[PDB]
Amino acid sequence: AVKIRLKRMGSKKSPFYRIVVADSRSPRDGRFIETVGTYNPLKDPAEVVLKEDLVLDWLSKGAQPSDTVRNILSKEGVMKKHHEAKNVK
Amino acid sequence: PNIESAIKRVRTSANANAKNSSQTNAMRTAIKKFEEAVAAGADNVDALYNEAVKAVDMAATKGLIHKNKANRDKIRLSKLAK
Amino acid sequence: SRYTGPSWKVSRRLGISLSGTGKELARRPYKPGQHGPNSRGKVSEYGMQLTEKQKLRHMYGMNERQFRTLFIKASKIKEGKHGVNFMVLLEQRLDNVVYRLGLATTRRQARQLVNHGHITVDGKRVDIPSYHVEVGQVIGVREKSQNISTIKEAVEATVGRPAFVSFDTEKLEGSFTRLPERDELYPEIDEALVVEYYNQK
Amino acid sequence: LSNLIEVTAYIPGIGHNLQEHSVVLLRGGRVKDLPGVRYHIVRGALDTAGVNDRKQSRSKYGTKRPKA
RNA sequence: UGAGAGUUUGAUCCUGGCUCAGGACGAACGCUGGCGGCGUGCCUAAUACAUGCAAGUCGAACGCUUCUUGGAAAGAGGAGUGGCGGACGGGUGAGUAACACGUGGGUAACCUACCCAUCAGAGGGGGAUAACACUUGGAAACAGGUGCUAAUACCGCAUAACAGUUUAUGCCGCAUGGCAUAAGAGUGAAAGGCGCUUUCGGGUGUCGCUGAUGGAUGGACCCGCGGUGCAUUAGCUAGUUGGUGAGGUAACGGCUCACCAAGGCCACGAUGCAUAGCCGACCUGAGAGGGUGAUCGGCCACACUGGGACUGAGACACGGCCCAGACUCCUACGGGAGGCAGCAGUAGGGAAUCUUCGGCAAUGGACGAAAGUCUGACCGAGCAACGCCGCGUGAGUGAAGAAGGUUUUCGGAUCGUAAAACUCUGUUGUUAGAGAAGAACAAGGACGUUAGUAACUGAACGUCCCCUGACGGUAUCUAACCAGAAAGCCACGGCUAACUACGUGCCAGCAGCCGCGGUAAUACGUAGGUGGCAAGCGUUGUCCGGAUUUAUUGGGCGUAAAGCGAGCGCAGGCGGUUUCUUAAGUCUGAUGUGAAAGCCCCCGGCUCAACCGGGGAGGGUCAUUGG
Repeated sequence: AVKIRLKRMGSKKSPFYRIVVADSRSPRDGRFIETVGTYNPLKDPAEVVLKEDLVLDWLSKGAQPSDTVRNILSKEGVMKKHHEAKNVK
Repeated sequence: PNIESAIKRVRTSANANAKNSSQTNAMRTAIKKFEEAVAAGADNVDALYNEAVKAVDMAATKGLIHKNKANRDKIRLSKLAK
Repeated sequence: SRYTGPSWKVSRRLGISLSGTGKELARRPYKPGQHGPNSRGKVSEYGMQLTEKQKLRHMYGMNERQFRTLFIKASKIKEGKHGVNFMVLLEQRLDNVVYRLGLATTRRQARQLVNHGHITVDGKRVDIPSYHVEVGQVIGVREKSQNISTIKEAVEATVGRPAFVSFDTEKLEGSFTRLPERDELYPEIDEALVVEYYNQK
Repeated sequence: LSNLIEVTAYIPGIGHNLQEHSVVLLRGGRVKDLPGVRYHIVRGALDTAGVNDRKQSRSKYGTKRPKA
């Protein structure tokens, strides 16, 4: 059950998140496999940076996003590309 | 036990143990019943070889021996009769 | 804490003015206390390095932890010397910028003006006096309420305006043109005694 | 001491109030008067009491600040 | 980026020890305290634990039963069978000197639920049981007996070999052997639920079910090298070391058996005893080094003490079972119950360490189609100068020096522009108004596109409406009022910055090292003054530096400490000149790896800074291959 989920990295009331691919048994801030982009809930139009050439490779191997990761992966047009590669060939 | 779900696992696993042991003993006696007839040199010697093979195979689909144990068993028996 | 004492005993103990040449050492140029006029024998070469350090620390009214951190920071430049870069970083703090510009007579007054929230850098207010003013940033006088008694009068009487400070007396904007130099900055005390004082800290 | 080993200890200041079976607190510090003493008791920390004239270094000797 | 000083003498030079000047800390305690920000807080008894909470969920797998609106459909409860989860998350460092850990490799000796892809199936039967109803023994915990009942519960029969194994063929590898193709023999599975079309339609969407193969992810085993004291610890081993076969395991193997032999390890430190979880990292040092393994991340081990298995993809199981032991508790004496090293909390030990708080709004986790239900993980709040950082307790003008204190040679000097006096300020304080970001979403409605269809429902993402904040009326911003509420601790003979009075008289007392005190004490105790730091300041304890005082960097042995009383010599250490060769040391290039967070370099955000984020370098005694 590989996942693609968020990981908290702020101070106390100014949170920040790294987008990371981890085994689902791991702790939220513990071990992971690799990091895939960044996400900032402040900064009114929220800031996303991500590689999007590893997201498409993990997605095709059975990794699965959480609910917020799917929202910010569709705002970037990554889910459409998965759609157009899988069920189109 | 304290948790409600820990109390159910006790009876569930007790029942699983009961039937698991029954079926393992079935398999073991089938095999031994073949061995005691190949050590005598008796007529009706291929039929109980067949039956022992079938016994092992059915035990492997009931989640009682892994799958490699079954390959090992069928190999050993094959080298004894056929 | 900062300091509130008589502020003039301090100059009589360093042997330097500290207040824009306005004379605290006019009468009685000796030290305070009973044993003032009756001086005594020599002073060590520890007393000399301590006296130089205290001269510099009391010039700009800061505390010992902050002085030492600023000194440790100036040591990471490696472009020039280490006492020059120190005394130049010392000048770029928002309190000296208000003193040099001319909106205040003393440095204590300038400190209270920047503390009580009457000045702005680039339009935005800034309240804390240890701020680091960079080169080319017009610091202003809170165009909300720039009609105060003392600021007005202390803009008129310009005792000292330097060769690195720019200013216009109508909008009340000032800025540093570029970084100063030792010839332009107290070539009287030191920067080598102070560097030695921190070698064995 | 709590760990049941015995030592002698100097009691400083001018005038104390220590009697048999009163509980006290020790710190390090060796006196150069006689052998066998390597500790100081600390004034004003348990049954022991601060000295009652001091005006100048009351943080030692355990004296509180007087309105005088 | 390498600073030194005092102290052996009547005086000296050298040798030499002792002491001091710098840092830091999960710190404790004495005197004293105004605020915000970010962090930290049982180091001792792995001591014993009152009270609450920390793991459940599914009615779209199955039969029952109770209500609210005699036949009625929905909504809300109750236990039961069945699935999945409970092996994660959270705690602690007692054991462990060894493949436990770090770094580098190997498995042609291996396993893997949920998740992604591909191929092929999904046929037809049977016998039960809890619940329920009645009934017996029970102090209770709880046990039995009779009768009826369901399924994705259970069991056989069919069909399937793509799996394993053997034979021939071809290619290949580092022994054992590996891959692909052909045959031959015995054998092995499976389950439905919810929808759409419904002329009988017999079709179909979706989620589940069985067999085989890949990926991913997680685990298992073997090997090189590296990190502790003692020789006032030299011998240790009898499944011990190797072979043959048999059993056994996911798997190779003395892993375990029967037989055969007499081997294995050790001065390059075996064995024993003592102490210790290991690492990224952290403190200090010019470096080489030395000392620690607390917050945070990774690996390991344990769960009242000691044995065992069962269920399961995975446990020899942290809020599971069975037995033994100590301890505590309830009993009608026949018997029963329990395990805070989860979060709070308590008694005890100690110099010493916090609230029996709010919420699942955010991030992660379990189950469910989903709304949702659970979550002391976690996000917030409370306590404590325990630490780091930031800002205050006013600002300007102000004299022949007001009164008072201290001193005085009695003229004066110093506290002192310091107060007064005049004009200003409102960071803070108080009162009054306004007032956030953290929120993205699931679900629900309409609308489009693509691949499947006889077709529609649905699948997979796009566009639009709609919907949610514990902190909390918190941060913050605006208006008025007032210098009004907010400074202490240590030192002042030399090291080492800062001196005069009075009291006392080898007393009372002081000291880090020199050393002070017997009538004019700058060394004791007070007052005036002065110096260092400052919401803190000193003291004790622990570690590195100074210490070249264990000297590789970097010391010595005539008289200061120090050449065995002398030879002979096994092992070891080191060795004359030269031609060709090799490539073990040595030098050098390329590739892989040395996690994240830290120290450092550049850049950016919180009014600044602590702090937070993005991109880099660095760190191996490392491996492979080429010179």
